[PDB]
Amino acid sequence: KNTLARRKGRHMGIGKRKGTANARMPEKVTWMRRMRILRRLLRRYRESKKIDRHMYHSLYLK
Amino acid sequence: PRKIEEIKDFLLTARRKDAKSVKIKKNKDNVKFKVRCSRYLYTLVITDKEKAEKLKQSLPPGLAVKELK
Amino acid sequence: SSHKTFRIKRFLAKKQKQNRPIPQWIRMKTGNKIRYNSKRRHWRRTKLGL
Amino acid sequence: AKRTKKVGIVGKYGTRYGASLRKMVKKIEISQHAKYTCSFCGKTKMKRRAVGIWHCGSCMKTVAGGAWTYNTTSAVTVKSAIRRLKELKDQ
Amino acid sequence: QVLKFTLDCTHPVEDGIMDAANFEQFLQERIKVNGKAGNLGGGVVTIERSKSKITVTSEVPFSKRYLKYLTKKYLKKNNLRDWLRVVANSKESYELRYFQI
RNA sequence: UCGGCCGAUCGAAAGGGAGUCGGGUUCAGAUCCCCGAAUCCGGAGUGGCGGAGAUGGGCGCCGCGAGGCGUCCAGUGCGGUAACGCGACCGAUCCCGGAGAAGCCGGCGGGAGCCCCGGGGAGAGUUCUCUUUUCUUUGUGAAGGGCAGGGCGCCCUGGAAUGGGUUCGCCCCGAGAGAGGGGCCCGUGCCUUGGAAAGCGUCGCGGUUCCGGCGGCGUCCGGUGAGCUCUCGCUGGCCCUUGAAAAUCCGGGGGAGAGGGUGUAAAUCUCGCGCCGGGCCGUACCCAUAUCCGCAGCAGGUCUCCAAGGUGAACAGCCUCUGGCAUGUUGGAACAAUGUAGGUAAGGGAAGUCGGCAAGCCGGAUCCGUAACUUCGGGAUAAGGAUUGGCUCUAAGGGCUGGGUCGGUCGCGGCCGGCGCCUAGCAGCCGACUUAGAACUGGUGCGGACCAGGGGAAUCCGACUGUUUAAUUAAAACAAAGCAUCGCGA
RNA sequence: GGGCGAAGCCAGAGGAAACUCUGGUGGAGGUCCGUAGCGGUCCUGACGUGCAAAUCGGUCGUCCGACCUGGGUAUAGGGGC
Ligand SMILES: [Mg+2]
Ligand SMILES: [Mg+2]
Ligand SMILES: [Mg+2]
Ligand SMILES: [Mg+2]
Ligand SMILES: [Mg+2]
Ligand SMILES: [Mg+2]
Ligand SMILES: [Mg+2]
Ligand SMILES: [Mg+2]
Ligand SMILES: [Mg+2]
Ligand SMILES: [Mg+2]
Ligand SMILES: [Mg+2]
Ligand SMILES: [Mg+2]
Ligand SMILES: [Mg+2]
Ligand SMILES: [Mg+2]
Ligand SMILES: [Mg+2]
Ligand SMILES: [Mg+2]
Ligand SMILES: [Mg+2]
Ligand SMILES: [Mg+2]
Ligand SMILES: [Mg+2]
Ligand SMILES: [Mg+2]
Ligand SMILES: [Mg+2]
Ligand SMILES: [Mg+2]
Ligand SMILES: [Mg+2]
Ligand SMILES: [Mg+2]
Ligand SMILES: [Mg+2]
Ligand SMILES: [Mg+2]
Ligand SMILES: [Mg+2]
Ligand SMILES: [Mg+2]
Ligand SMILES: [Zn+2]
Repeated sequence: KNTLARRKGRHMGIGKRKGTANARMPEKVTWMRRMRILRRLLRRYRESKKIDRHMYHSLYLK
Repeated sequence: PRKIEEIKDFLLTARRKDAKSVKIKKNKDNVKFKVRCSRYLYTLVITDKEKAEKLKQSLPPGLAVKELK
Repeated sequence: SSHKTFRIKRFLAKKQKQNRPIPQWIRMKTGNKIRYNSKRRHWRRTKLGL
Repeated sequence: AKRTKKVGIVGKYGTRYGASLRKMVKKIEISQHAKYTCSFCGKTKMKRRAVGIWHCGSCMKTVAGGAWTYNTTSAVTVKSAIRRLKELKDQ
Repeated sequence: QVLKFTLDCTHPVEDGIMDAANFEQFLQERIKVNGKAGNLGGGVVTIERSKSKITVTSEVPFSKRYLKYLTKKYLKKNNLRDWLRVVANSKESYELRYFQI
């Protein structure tokens, strides 16, 4: 029951947090997810001919 | 254990000198013929029943034909 | 310990065998002068030599 | 962004050991951990394995060099001198 | 796509400690289909009796353990829980019998 | 003729070291007994059976052809461009190499076990009202075969700048990228033989004073993840530190030799199966607030493995499940002083005291905001300030598939094509947590327990981290890097 | 279990260059807070014919390193260390 409430956002707040924001959700893990999601999208765009090699390589570095 | 694939290999396996006994296990889906040799237990799996019954009467004599049911 | 040598196990075997009461008929012998086994050993009170 | 003004690689030492000792070890630690261009295969993969031992990852060539640099200025003049004396020795 | 579960009220009705008519009268308003009690979810779940046998036939995914949950709820309401006991006598079938001393 | 372990021997129940697992069984033993499945090493002289070696061409003849006879010549296997593969695949002294055989730390990824979620069963719990509810349970060993999956600094084609590929980070490439196609290793995962006959859960029926009794049914389908623990792998970092040895096993180089005259053949065989054997010693139990040491059933000491739910950053603290226990060598009745341990205290706030000793204040997280000084790294959580509950929402952060212009037709379906423009990207399905914002709301209470820095200005000493008088001194003492001096060419 | 965030790297901006600034990434250190462990500051607390011939309570120091620890070895008395 309490887990279902926490899905909707209850009991999260500011007075319910004891660990650091990085201890609760690490920045390195957040960066990995973002890199994996974005690099996957760029790859799928390259093999579907939406972008070429040169636009892919510019955006990969970006 | 070793799994015998086709029918013929089981016959001369059962006709070996070290073959102690053959056990027949009737499952819901298949019939298994397990001959107990010196090193391995050779199992032959028969899907249907007419071939299993045919194999039952074609077994070499003088060998234990223990039925597991 | 559980791991032991044969010489140690044989040593412990003798100590078990001689740690027993005197037989009751000893006290009936002529001129006995023995009341009890005075060399009785308990595993917790006194420890063995080894 | 540039993270330190002057300490650079010796920022790992904190405030310890003295500024001049950290400055002294700074240039040695930079050359100690640098990757040199291999003179055998041409790749920039010749890195220190142990003190005096320099190994290339590509051609797997191991060279005996200096403690902190791939070659010492002492040994370079020596190689030039030995070459000069050898060509003087024969004719 | 037909479930056809069965409830067997034989030993208690022959001892007269309960009647199958009332137990049938208990089920049709307590059975929930898609979370709604009453009207059997639009009549999709049907109910009938053989004067001892009460069979539940459904055309939607319907759990057998729900009948045991509902039957145990009836027995507690009628103070029969301390004597009777729902036991799965087979698949698609429940049967309530006495505690064996 | 060849022959250096160039040195006996001992030295590890945590190093090296072939090969046993599943089920049952006792009052007390089991990876040891029983049942069933394997496996390692050693042996076979009179050679145990197969298979391999290895059994083909040439010429004369006969023969309708096919096929038979004689003679001669081969034959210590074969396939793939390659990586390498196939069931064997002659070979000594000698030589070369490998494995054994290697630190610590970081970050990723694969696999398992556990945890979690959604259903289907079986049995229990609650039912005052509600709860399709809550709880329990819902197997497949070793060893083979096959297939996933992971890895490769392995091969072939080809030749790349408008450089490209690519990781969380990196890193890689004319010494051969990308791409296409292959090969190898690991395979603890899945399926299969083992295997359901066993085990387990339920519901029954008989009894052999104490049945591995008999029987019915079931042992199902999914989804998740920075989760935890093992394990496997990849890639880095650190070292004036470079993190054993030896038994033992294997591969290669070389070709001394051996084997037969064309035979149902030989030498030989790391291939399949079959036969025999594996001696000696240890093995119970405790392993600690009672089986050990401390004189004792002593609040001390004594090396390890496994490790659930909630909260939470968490192996914290607090509560709980499995498992365990009986409060630590006694109880009863009262509730004096003094004590030991723990709290509170109006007003004042260190006036107490050698001395703020002791206690108290602060404390988590978020958003701001942070001085002198400084070896420029720090100081720094400086200092200082605001907020924190509950409830109802709103945004944002992903993954999977499918995008056809159609009968011109028959393999209400399939091979090509006249047959069309998602190209500002849509449609459906599934899925974790996390952040931000808003409204409402309670006697302003909200890190509500637990967890959990008081701060600033200076002076002395020691640079720091480290160490020290076990049992009255942890310090400014010792050590330290740095600096300097001295001896020494064997 | 958290904090700080060294080198290396990416992007953007400013620069004639030299280079500089900003945002990320990365994860160093006899680094910090703090478990287990190791130690033993203060109460000059408890106890002081004790639980104990050195223990106990709270509070403490350190907690990736000159770290903690088992077993096997070596050094023996004017000697060892
Ligand atoms: Mg004792
Ligand atoms: Mg020895
Ligand atoms: Mg036992
Ligand atoms: Mg299985
Ligand atoms: Mg390539
Ligand atoms: Mg069964
Ligand atoms: Mg034992
Ligand atoms: Mg004790
Ligand atoms: Mg003693
Ligand atoms: Mg006691
Ligand atoms: Mg008490
Ligand atoms: Mg008591
Ligand atoms: Mg007061
Ligand atoms: Mg006051
Ligand atoms: Mg005063
Ligand atoms: Mg005074
Ligand atoms: Mg104080
Ligand atoms: Mg300050
Ligand atoms: Mg609010
Ligand atoms: Mg000091
Ligand atoms: Mg100084
Ligand atoms: Mg000490
Ligand atoms: Mg002392
Ligand atoms: Mg000085
Ligand atoms: Mg530290
Ligand atoms: Mg610290
Ligand atoms: Mg002291
Ligand atoms: Mg005292
Ligand atoms: Zn090189």
